[PDB]
Amino acid sequence: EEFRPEMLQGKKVIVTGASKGIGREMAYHLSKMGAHVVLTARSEEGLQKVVSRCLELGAASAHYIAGTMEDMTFAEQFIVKAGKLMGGLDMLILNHITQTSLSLFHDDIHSVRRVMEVNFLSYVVMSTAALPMLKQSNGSIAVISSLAGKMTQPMIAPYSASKFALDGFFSTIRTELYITKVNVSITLCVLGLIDTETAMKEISGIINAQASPKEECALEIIKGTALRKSEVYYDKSPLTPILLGNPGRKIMEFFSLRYYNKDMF
Amino acid sequence: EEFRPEMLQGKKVIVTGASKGIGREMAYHLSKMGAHVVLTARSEEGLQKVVSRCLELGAASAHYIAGTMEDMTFAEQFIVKAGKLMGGLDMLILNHITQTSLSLFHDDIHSVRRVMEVNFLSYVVMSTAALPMLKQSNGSIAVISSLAGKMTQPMIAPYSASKFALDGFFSTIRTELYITKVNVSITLCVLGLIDTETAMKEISGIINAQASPKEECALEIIKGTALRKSEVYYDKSPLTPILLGNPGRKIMEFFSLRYYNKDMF
Ligand SMILES: NC(=O)c1ccc[n+]([C@@H]2O[C@H](COP(=O)([O-])OP(=O)(O)OC[C@H]3O[C@@H](n4cnc5c(N)ncnc54)[C@H](OP(=O)(O)O)[C@@H]3O)[C@@H](O)[C@H]2O)c1
Ligand SMILES: NC(=O)c1ccc[n+]([C@@H]2O[C@H](COP(=O)([O-])OP(=O)(O)OC[C@H]3O[C@@H](n4cnc5c(N)ncnc54)[C@H](OP(=O)(O)O)[C@@H]3O)[C@@H](O)[C@H]2O)c1
Ligand SMILES: O=C(C[C@]1(c2ccccc2)[C@H]2C[C@H]3C[C@@H]1C[C@@H](C2)[C@@H]3O)N1CC(O)C1
Ligand SMILES: O=C(C[C@]1(c2ccccc2)[C@H]2C[C@H]3C[C@@H]1C[C@@H](C2)[C@@H]3O)N1CC(O)C1
Repeated sequence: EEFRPEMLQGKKVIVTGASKGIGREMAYHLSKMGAHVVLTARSEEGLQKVVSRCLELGAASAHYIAGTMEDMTFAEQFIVKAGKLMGGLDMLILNHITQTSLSLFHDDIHSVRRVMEVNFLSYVVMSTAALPMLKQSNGSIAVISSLAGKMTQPMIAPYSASKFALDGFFSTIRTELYITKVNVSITLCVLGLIDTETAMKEISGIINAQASPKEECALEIIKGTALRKSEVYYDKSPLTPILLGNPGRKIMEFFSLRYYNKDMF
Repeated sequence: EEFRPEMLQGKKVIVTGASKGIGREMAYHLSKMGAHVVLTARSEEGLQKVVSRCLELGAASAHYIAGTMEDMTFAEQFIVKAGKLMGGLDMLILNHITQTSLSLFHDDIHSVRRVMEVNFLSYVVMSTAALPMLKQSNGSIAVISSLAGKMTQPMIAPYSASKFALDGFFSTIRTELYITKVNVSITLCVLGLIDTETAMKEISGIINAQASPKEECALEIIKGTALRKSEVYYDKSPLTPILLGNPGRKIMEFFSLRYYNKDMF
């Protein structure tokens, strides 16, 4: 199937980490598509600014809920308030991440605990809290990851862990949903370097690599999620999907089901 | 290069989850090899029994420290007491896991936090706490994972997440160690279905597949770790390493280093 921006006309969509970066570019894109949007981040001020440009762009409705995804209760509550506000949920975009600086891992157990709580746990809390509305609407989940969630690079050990943890968790859910004949899709978005101000500031004096436009990235995420693709690759190199694709895993995963007692699902 | 049991004669080795299963079989194997051993699990009684058979088998010294790896302070303290007790550390075997039952994921969030703390966080705490002794001894770390830490299967979503999180974290550490010319090796052990009573009980009425011997598994883990192999695959099928090997990732990981400022190391 080929994408049409009409696929998101009047659809109820949640976007995390929407104050800046890819989250913001996705909000703007959904707006132009005529969708109902609910945004989140910590900065109330930041959210207000994008929520204003959202309606200005063509959003069917635009609202925001400020808060920290470090707090699991907020993550669960944000989903319910947003579900009420839009009268259901069609697409859930899981984008937010806690601050990460590129440094060779020395210690800081609490930094690693924060990373897994924000980057990983909140995503499971939020997806669990959203799954009934998504079940009704036969909707989707966009799980934002990176190349570092499919492969290893130095100076991002806790970050890689959180992104790998998502792959394990959500790919399992995706299979479970499929085998229990539930039409809710899970789209894992594997991204390369994106030209967001935050990344550029963080790689300055460490990584040489060329970034990709945040506008084209955001659109590709929405496109793939709506087109109900299991995984979406967006990087400067055209070999990234061939190299990171893991067909062997796909084969292995398929035959695993053969050993299961069919009564289980 | 080929393995010789003399490679572990007089070596100071830590084993987690040593009261039963693969942990226990590894303790016994190290004992027969003439190594100094320190074991852990929650059951004081269980540990005593294996620590007795350990000396009886030929262990250079055998000690135990009971406790829950759910407690991050214990995890770091266990490593220091054990380091004192053996007068250093050569090999650190990270084996323990919190209880997991095969069920399609619903809403047990506190159980996911539990799985991530035990199965993943304690491993990072313990490896961080052990790394200086390992740096001095030019030693190794054995990170016990499964096929489910390289690929996806239904009914083990939080478990897969924790095992994928280890892959991301430790493979990063391995690269960091290598680039900073530190001779401490990280061996990720990817295992298939093993003859442990615990596994056998958990798959009953869900998975009908052939298990592998816990004795040959444990030995293969010690063998690979000592031979300083990056990853060790142990499963009934001989195609499991070709299928789960991910050469594309290996390629990608190498070229990533090209974009880094070498002086940062
Ligand atoms: N940028 C890249 O080059 C790149 C590359 C590959 C993959 N990715 C993935 O793309 C996604 C988006 O990245 P980005 O470039 O948009 O990054 P970004 O500019 O740093 O955006 C992060 C967003 O999350 C919010 N946030 C941060 N901490 C939070 C917390 N504690 N609770 C709630 N919200 C929080 C931020 O707002 P507040 O600070 O106001 O809270 C912001 O809106 C991430 O999942 C990232 O892993 C990015
Ligand atoms: N068995 C298989 O078929 C299989 C297959 C693939 C991979 N693996 C991997 O192999 C490793 C060993 O598995 P196994 O078969 O030996 O399992 P097992 O028989 O269940 O052993 C688990 C061990 O961890 C200890 N433990 C459990 N909860 C703990 C906690 N809260 N704090 C500290 N220690 C705790 C247990 O002792 P206490 O209960 O007394 O605390 C026991 O000694 C695991 O990492 C597993 O992922 C196993
Ligand atoms: O995931 C990202 C982008 C980031 C990064 C940038 C270079 C190297 C590792 C991580 C940026 C810096 C940190 C970690 C992570 C996420 C964001 C932006 C965070 O601020 N990449 C690019 C690579 O291909 C996968
Ligand atoms: O990791 C394991 C063994 C276990 C399992 C058993 C079948 C399916 C999934 C998980 C056993 C049951 C649970 C989860 C996990 C670890 C142990 C033993 C735990 O008690 N496998 C075998 C597969 O190839 C990877």
